[PDB]
Amino acid sequence: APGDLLWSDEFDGAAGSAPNPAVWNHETGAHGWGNAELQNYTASRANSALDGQGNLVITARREGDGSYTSARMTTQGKYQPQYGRIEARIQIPRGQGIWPAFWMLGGSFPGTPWPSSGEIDIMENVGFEPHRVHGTVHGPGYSGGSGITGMYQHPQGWSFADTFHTFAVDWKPGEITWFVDGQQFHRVTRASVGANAWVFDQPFFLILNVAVGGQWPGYPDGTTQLPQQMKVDYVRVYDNGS
Ligand SMILES: [Ca+2]
Repeated sequence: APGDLLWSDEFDGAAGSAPNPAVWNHETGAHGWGNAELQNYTASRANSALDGQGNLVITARREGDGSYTSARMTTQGKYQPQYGRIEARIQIPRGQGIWPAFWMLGGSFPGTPWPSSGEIDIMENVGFEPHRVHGTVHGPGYSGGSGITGMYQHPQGWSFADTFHTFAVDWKPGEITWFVDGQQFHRVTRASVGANAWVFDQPFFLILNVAVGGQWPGYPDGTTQLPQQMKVDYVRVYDNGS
């Protein structure tokens, strides 16, 4: 039935546990991420672990050698949904240069290169916009600066980093609609990509990360307070009649 929970990671477990490897991969390294990002993604529990309170915590840190570490976790090859309401409940980090995201890449990536394999950004935030999040799709002929994007601001001039909020896409054949705290803020359909190919009617895998630095967010400054935590209470996929 519509609204049935089809799949989830609720991040149950004791404080200091690793994320479940049957669900998540850790991407690693400080190269190739594009966007002039600074962070070195690691598989260390210093950058991703459960908190014992039912949350995944991804932590961006500055190391003694001046490098920044964080985590970038994906479900590639482990869980690849096609359609559904894809929702995470997240308390995002804050501060200049911090760039948290919950997003998806097409299952055919990288054999089908980006952006032909598709990318759906469910939530992105940049530190200089504590009251805003963005949702975007990238596809062939509509990618990068030409990604089809929308923005949601607030609540009541408040910072998203203050507490948990929900971020979702209601994803069906030929349509994606974005919701923050159950409120619509963006929508894209086969009809809005012009004469370009629609690449979203296929399985995608899920990604959670916190970047440090980038062309969009800019870079840490003297006000940036590290370490910063992104806390994720759950990632869920609900039946939506697809
Ligand atoms: Ca939980």
